[PDB]
Amino acid sequence: MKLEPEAEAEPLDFVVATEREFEEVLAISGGIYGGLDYLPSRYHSWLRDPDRTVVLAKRNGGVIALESVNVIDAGETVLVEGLRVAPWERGKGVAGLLQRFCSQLVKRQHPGVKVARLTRDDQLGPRELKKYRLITKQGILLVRFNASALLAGLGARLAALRTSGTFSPLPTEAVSEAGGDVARLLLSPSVQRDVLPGGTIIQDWQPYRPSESNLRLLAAKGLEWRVDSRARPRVLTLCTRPFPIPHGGDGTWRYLNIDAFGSDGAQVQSQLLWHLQRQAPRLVGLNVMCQLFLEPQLWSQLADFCQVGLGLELVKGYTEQYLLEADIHH
Ligand SMILES: CC(C)(COP(=O)(O)OP(=O)(O)OC[C@H]1O[C@@H](n2cnc3c(N)ncnc32)[C@H](O)[C@@H]1OP(=O)(O)O)[C@@H](O)C(=O)NCCC(=O)NCCS
Ligand SMILES: CCCCCCCCCCCCCC(=O)N[C@@H](Cc1cnc[nH]1)C(=O)O
Repeated sequence: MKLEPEAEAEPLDFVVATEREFEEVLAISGGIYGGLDYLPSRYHSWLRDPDRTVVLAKRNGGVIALESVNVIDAGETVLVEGLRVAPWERGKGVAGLLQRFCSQLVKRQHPGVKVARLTRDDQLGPRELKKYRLITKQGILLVRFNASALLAGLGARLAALRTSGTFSPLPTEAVSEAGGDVARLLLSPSVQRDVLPGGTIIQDWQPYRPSESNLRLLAAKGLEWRVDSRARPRVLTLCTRPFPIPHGGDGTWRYLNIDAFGSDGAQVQSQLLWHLQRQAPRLVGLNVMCQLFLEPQLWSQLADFCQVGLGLELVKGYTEQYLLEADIHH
């Protein structure tokens, strides 16, 4: 005897998101990432991405879940983002059904995609470690501060650290994307082997293989870069322009994401400081969640520098960003 497919009293309808559903999507997104959800600020931009499909699950005509798929890596990879189910619909298998629908959609619409990729900060259990390959992992440092408070006291803090011999910023070098410097770094095999984590660029949780096609995607985002030495690169940092996040409920918070690649902690310190100096003036009057992704063995050094040296508040303890990959057809 076979198992008969059983019907649901209220079947799910899967549809492509439009701008009209924005408010219903916010209504399912309360509390996500403790207020660091990017989707409020990014939803409308997602609707314009030519290789992205944003899928909504609906029950009785109302949105109850969302998942985005975006084809990258010259057609070989689908990046899965934003998976969420309304709190009043969780624990029923909705995320599973949505994932199953998006898997069918990708295979139908993008038959050349070979792998799925995603980033994830929850601990990998047996089931998870069985289904995915771990490409790489970065440590996550999350600190917060009032930008005007940082601006007022930073100079004096730096002077105290210099006078005491505790810290003086090491020289860093300019990186111009328009002038070709980013391509020279990211298309270098030695940079890919020795600097990038798992040979991968991670930018604001989004993984990219280091290729010309992906560099075009990065160049449209207005990133800022810094390096220790263009001639002999060992530490490369990438700052994503800050954007509003729902934390605090009051509109005063911005999210500043910095990805750091390489093993020299002193250079990560000096480059972090450079990015903070570049970004903080435009953030006067606002509050900042600053999240730095870096090689794990540097976390403690950077946490101390941020807290004690720079007077920023540590939001939480150590966690990790996992980059995971699975074959599409198994
Ligand atoms: C994560 C989230 C989307 C799950 O939605 P859900 O409908 O409750 O998940 P399901 O009921 O289908 O599955 C529950 C369990 O099944 C397990 N599971 C195993 N395989 C699964 C699969 N293919 N699909 C779904 N769940 C699976 C998971 O371990 C999951 O664990 P959990 O109870 O801790 O969530 C939901 O908790 C949420 O919206 N969180 C806020 C946003 C967020 O954190 N998203 C994840 C970012 S990577
Ligand atoms: C389903 C299609 C077939 C492929 C099979 C793979 C299934 C993967 C399921 C879900 C993966 C989770 C994706 C996600 O949500 N990543 C976070 C990262 C993040 C950003 N800021 C904080 N965290 C995000 O984009 O929000």
